[PDB]
Amino acid sequence: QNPNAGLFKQGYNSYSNADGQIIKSIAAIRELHQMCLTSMGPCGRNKIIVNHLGKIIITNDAATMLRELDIVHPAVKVLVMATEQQKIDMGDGTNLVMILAGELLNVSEKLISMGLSAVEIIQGYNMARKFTLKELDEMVVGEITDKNDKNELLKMIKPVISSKKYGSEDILSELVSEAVSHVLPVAQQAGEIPYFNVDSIRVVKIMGGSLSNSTVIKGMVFNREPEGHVKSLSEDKKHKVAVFTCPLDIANTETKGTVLLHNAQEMLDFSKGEEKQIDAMMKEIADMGVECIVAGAGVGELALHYLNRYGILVLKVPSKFELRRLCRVCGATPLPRLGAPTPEELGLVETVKTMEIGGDRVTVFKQEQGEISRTSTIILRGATQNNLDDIERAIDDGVAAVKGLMKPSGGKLLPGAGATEIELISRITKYGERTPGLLQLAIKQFAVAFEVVPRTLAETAGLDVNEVLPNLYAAHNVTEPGAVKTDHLYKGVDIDGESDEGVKDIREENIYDMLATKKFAINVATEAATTVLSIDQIIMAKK
Amino acid sequence: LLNPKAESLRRDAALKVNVTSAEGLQSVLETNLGPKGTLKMLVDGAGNIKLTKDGKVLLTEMQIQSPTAVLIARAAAAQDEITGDGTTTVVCLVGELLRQAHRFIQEGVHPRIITDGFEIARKESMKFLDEFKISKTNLSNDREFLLQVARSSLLTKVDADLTEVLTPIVTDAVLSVYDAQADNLDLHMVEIMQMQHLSPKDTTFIKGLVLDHGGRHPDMPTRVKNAYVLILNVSLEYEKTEVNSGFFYSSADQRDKLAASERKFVDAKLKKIIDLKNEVCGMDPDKGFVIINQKGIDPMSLDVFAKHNILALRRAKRRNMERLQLVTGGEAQNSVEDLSPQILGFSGLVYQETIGEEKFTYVTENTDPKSCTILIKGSTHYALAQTKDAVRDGLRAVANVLKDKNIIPGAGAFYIALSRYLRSANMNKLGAKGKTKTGIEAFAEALLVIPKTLVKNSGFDPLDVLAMVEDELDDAQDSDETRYVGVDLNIGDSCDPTIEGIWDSYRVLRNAITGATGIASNLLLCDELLRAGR
Amino acid sequence: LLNPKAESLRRDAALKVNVTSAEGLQSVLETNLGPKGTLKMLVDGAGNIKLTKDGKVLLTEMQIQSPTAVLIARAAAAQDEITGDGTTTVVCLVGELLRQAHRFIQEGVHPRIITDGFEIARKESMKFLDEFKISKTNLSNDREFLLQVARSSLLTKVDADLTEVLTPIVTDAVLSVYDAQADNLDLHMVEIMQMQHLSPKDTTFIKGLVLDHGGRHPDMPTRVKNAYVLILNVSLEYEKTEVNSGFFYSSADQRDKLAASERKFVDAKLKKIIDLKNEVCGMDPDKGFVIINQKGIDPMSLDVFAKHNILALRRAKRRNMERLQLVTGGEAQNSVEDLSPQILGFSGLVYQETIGEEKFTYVTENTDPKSCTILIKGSTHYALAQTKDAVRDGLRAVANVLKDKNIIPGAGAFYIALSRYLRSANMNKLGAKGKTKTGIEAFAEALLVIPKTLVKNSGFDPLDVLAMVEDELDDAQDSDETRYVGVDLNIGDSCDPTIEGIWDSYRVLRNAITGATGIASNLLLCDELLRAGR
Repeated sequence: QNPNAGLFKQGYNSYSNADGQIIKSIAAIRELHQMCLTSMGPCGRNKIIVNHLGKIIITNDAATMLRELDIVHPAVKVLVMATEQQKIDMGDGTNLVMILAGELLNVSEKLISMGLSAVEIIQGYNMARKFTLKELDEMVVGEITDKNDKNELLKMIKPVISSKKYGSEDILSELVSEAVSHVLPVAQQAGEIPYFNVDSIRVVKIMGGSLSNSTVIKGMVFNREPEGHVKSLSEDKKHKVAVFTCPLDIANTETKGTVLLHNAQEMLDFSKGEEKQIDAMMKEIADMGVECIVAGAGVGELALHYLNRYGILVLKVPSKFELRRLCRVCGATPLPRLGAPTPEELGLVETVKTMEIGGDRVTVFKQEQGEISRTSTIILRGATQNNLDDIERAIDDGVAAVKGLMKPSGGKLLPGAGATEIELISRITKYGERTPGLLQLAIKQFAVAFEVVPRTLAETAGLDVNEVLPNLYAAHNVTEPGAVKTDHLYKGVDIDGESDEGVKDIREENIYDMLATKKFAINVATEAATTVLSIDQIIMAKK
Repeated sequence: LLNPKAESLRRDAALKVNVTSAEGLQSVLETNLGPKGTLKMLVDGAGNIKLTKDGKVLLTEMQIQSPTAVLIARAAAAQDEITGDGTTTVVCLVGELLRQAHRFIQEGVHPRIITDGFEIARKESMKFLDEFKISKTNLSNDREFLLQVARSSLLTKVDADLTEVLTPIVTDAVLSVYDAQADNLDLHMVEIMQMQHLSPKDTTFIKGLVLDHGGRHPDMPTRVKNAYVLILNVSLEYEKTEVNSGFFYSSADQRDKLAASERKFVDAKLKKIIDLKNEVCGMDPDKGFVIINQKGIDPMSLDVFAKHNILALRRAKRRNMERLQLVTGGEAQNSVEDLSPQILGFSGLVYQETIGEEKFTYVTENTDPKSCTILIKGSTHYALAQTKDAVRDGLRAVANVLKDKNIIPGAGAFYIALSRYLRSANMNKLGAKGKTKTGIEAFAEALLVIPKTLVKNSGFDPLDVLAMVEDELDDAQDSDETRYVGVDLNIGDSCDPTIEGIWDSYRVLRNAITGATGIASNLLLCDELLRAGR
Repeated sequence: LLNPKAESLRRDAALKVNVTSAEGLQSVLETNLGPKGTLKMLVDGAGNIKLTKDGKVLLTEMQIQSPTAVLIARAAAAQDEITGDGTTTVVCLVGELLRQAHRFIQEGVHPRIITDGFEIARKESMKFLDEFKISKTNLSNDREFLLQVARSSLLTKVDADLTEVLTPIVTDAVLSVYDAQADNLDLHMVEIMQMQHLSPKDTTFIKGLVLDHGGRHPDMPTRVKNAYVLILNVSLEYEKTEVNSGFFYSSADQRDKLAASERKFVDAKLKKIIDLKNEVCGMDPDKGFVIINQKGIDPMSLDVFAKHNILALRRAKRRNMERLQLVTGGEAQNSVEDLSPQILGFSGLVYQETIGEEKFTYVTENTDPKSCTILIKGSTHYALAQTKDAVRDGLRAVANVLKDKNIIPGAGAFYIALSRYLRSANMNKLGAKGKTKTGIEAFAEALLVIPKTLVKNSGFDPLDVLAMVEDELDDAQDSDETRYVGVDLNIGDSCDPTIEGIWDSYRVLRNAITGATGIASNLLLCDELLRAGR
């Protein structure tokens, strides 16, 4: 009997501002904000997601979870796209943008509760965003000069590797710095030409051992074995390397090339002809000076015997991506045909050999003095697959973060451990107090939204926020005998677990954040919050 | 008195249903009116989400169940094909007119009387529109007015931050295509392109055309200054023997020799191309050479071109070649043997842009391209769609303003002034009869919906703003002076639209008023609802 | 925010409930306004059918469930002790004003501003009423104006046919009961009688009093002229002890001896009574003699009086005795021992009325009765009740008009003129506030409910007759002469109330407006409903 009314478009799940849609969307986003809050910080806790393939994946990266989490509410997709943008443009801050957007939308609930309209809230958020972005430029303490030195690189490497397998930085930072130094070319008095390339660094893992057994190899390491009599090249420099696409077998002909067997003598002659053709093809390859052969397809037993007879090393690379990487390392070009390895298409690799790591043989194409390649590989070892995956993700993130040290103020360093957050909170509060009109409340709530970072750092470490946060605020909220603030203004959230109580200056650990990363994260989080708040009606359908 | 498989509305049920549907549609489109309005979120169910504010797009994409709402949306959609804007205004006017008509009908007023009153008020509003408009000058230095119009159009669709970027872009794009002459205006001369993995604020204006395909050789110059544009329809890919042949061999060396011998056909054409390049400004300073080469190019030919400091493209769309024929002035050469300098065009800086997923080429800075390109840049699909919609709306608004010099100040001044003029003149004249006063008052009150909705969206109280506007208008009338009084959605008090820079199109308002009156008359005259065909 | 096991209403629920109750009561009482209104049947569980049109009877004798409606009905009925009429007017005004206030609130107008506007409009309406009233002449010979007032007050309660009989009776009674002196008017001297024998059209005016208790004798006088009135307080009938007792005899001598004790006092009193009758009017021609004898009378003394041509009454009411003393001038004799001719009064025609179920005695035609009596006749309880209510309403209305010389022309002129004056004055002065104009317009529109309801009850369309009246009002205001314009509920066209003879009481209208404004202000200020006490 009870009729339905209020919907004139169609039969669907309708959300309207009259029914509190602005708060329903906020709660829907909170559904994942709660998950993302416990992920940020050095003491972040792991999450497990089961893939459709039956593989159990454990990680602390918010972006990885979002890519796998089943998200159907259209409002959350705004923050998902924000995280995707953070991952694409910046090398870090995937959790930061999510946390900031969630906190902004949460404080928007308080703003609405006071009777403020969404439009004025958005205007105040935009003004506070502009003020915060302008102020961020003044939060720089040090600057990376991009000298490619390991010690200088460690400054940025250490903070990035943190929050993933915390406590293992002593080895991960060294590995990342060594790889970056190996791949980084030598240059000076120029900032227009890019130098770092993330694609030039590859990460591999071998089961067994521990992280202490990891090492870095200058060059590209492959898990494929030669599967031939010759296991490595000689000590001569600049061995000619040939890449083939057609399988190493009897050479064919573009026109005709069809052979039919009917008689037994014909079959015997055909077998002898196949043997002779393989021998002749290998002889022709040798005559061109080819000393190493890369086969993207299968290789016959006769082909192996003949190529080993001429002292030519054969390495199988069936993976197209591995073939591309090898071609980039040595500069060789794949040959679609057999028997025509033109010198112009041949690469140069000084040393090619097979190495045993934990019982698994791997082949590395590397060099020392001549034809230096800017590619490096990081070898990880560990008895636990979950630890190996976590360390691989941490290394990947650390290597990627190096791309942010380029010309556009990439070396700027800001205080970490939330000290920058406290300073920005104070500045935004002052600006809101100065700002007239109702926008002051929006500015104050925007400032409050930045209190999450110390909150998350304290909570993830098992510390009570009610005792950590006020102490940090009191330490930052001090008056100096002068018009300019000075002294220890870099105090942040401590890892705790020792000492007695309170906060410490970050200079002991040298933890700093990137200006570009923080600015981009703030901008994207504010844009996502504005987009979410700008919607007062959502149309959803059964899925 | 009914038939199976059918349902009908009797007595005033049809009127009540139509009024309820109109009110529902108005409330759906009430919140998105004005720069202070909100955005609607649409989900198609396939994973694509659209965040749109334009009324036409919202009505077209959204599914409507109420037949009366469907009719209202379809009728209002005509604004897009006539003026390009005002759909939300039409919907709001229809909704308020139907509200007032239903209120009067509850008092016993026949619908036909209301329809006649609406027609009389429509005639009076047309007279007021004619008397109230402002004539725009034909000066070529009106760029400031065009900027104001573009800002007014954009502020309704953007977040007030991209306005600074889009206003100059739209103004320049519209002005370049339509010179300070009679001639004619065609928005097809302005190309719209979208790029991903870029910031929303990166949107810029390109004087000429942008080519999708880029170079495929590291040695080609990144930038070419004062380049001669060559368009070639002859393929430069590897060619085989003109007569029947093949590759029958025992070793690949014979095949390589045969391929080298056959390459002479392409080599001959490359020689002619290089000769043309050398003859025409081969070594002249501040000169370059660029070849389009619609057809494909063999890598060896690409290397040959690169070694001669020639920037050559390949595999370009025929539409791009046709556009280049005008943008650069060069001609497409069907046969290399007849190649001559007259085919070569001329263009300014030629720049190649490298993107992670693609590579673009710029052929802008032309003497008289008779066209321009706007590059919409964004990182998300919804952002790109919003930017494209805003750019198109601004282009259409500026084109309407240029073609039609009649301009009317906005900011709600027109609606309030029209309402006051009707309330005065119709009541003082009473040209049809007293019984039409109900419809006259209904129309006059309904015409005030737009300013009230704008004030409600801005967050201010409509009562106080309307009272202040009325007080200012009364003071102006008592002073015996001509003054335009509008609504300031940022301060909340009254303001002069002619000074702040808020303007509305004459055609938009005319068509919106006519459509709203027609829809209201058609719906109010519905006596009953009939169902058939089941 | 609620305690466990508690009931309360928040948000706009209180407004919805109040508006619904007010509209329901307004619709219930709408059809009872004007002479063309309808009649309602009431049954208070006893199964008796009662028909009436008086607002007080409808509100008080009908059960109301909604608490807001109960308060509205009580407030409207409270006016009966102040003016005696206007209950339906108060209810209709409250309902329409609340409807308009809710309509404005739906636009965002706060209730307090509406209340302030109502107060301002109330002050303006009081000023308009002061400037609009007409001073009635105090000449006692203005029987025409009194008849017009009585007809106007009566037509609302009767079927428009009994008016020709009842109006003159009520008018004459009210005119006569007022002495030819300043003094004051007192309707307590006007008695109303009900008889179930004849039809309502047979009602007549009685100049004096009517006595219900009388003697019985076949020779009792039927008509007596120029009769002297003697009031006696001593019993003239045989009396027995409190305990049952009697006289028993076995012979004629014992019978006579025992009956002597009973008849001694009766004979002693009769001796002096007959002596007095012989002394005065014993032989005088064209004279009569009537004796009241408040106490009882035995049949022997009744026969004795009859044989002497004396009209003897018995067991008269004390109130009737006092009214006779004030009317006939005769004094009450405590005991016949001091009987004297000075006790005798004087009266005109004295006659008895014989009915199937009872008998009555008339003592009318007195020199200066200083009192009046109205006899109501009918065949059914509901008809008698309706006639009594109409007679009382007419008496009160005429008495109020005589007391207060201020008279307001009716026919709907007052309300239309008040609304027009309010609108014009508030649009010109602009002295209250811009936003208060909302409440001012609400009050102005609400004050037009009464004429609209009157037109609707008559079957005519308000939209036409009210428009014609507005046009006539505009014409009269443009002219330099003073003219009153109203609505003719019988013809449907406009008419002048001062010429046709339709008038409204000044006090009734003033108090109705005040009460309606107060009730509306009180109700519109209710935000939440809280239940407590159990």
